[PDB]
Amino acid sequence: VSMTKTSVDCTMYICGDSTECSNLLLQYGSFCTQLNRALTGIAVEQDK
Amino acid sequence: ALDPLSETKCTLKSFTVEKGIYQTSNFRVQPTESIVRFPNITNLCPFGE
Repeated sequence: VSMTKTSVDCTMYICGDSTECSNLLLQYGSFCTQLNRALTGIAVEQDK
Repeated sequence: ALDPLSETKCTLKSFTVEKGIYQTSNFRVQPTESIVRFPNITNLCPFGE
């Protein structure tokens, strides 16, 4: 019924503790923001 | 960065905040100071001698 709720941060996972790397991640736009909303919706549906 | 309420508008890209829980960011504690630990300075080659 319930599946393990996992929210992965694409800011830390892609670039560990790096600001300049994060600047390169911002070049890809919402890919980070979109992948977070997908795992967030999973965590909400598992609660539903 | 003014208020946590305003962080919701910037994450959702909307000036209207609907009722509910929203994750607007992920906090991370930055390092306070740099730690340097190196091996003993002995076992040199005696250039001074």
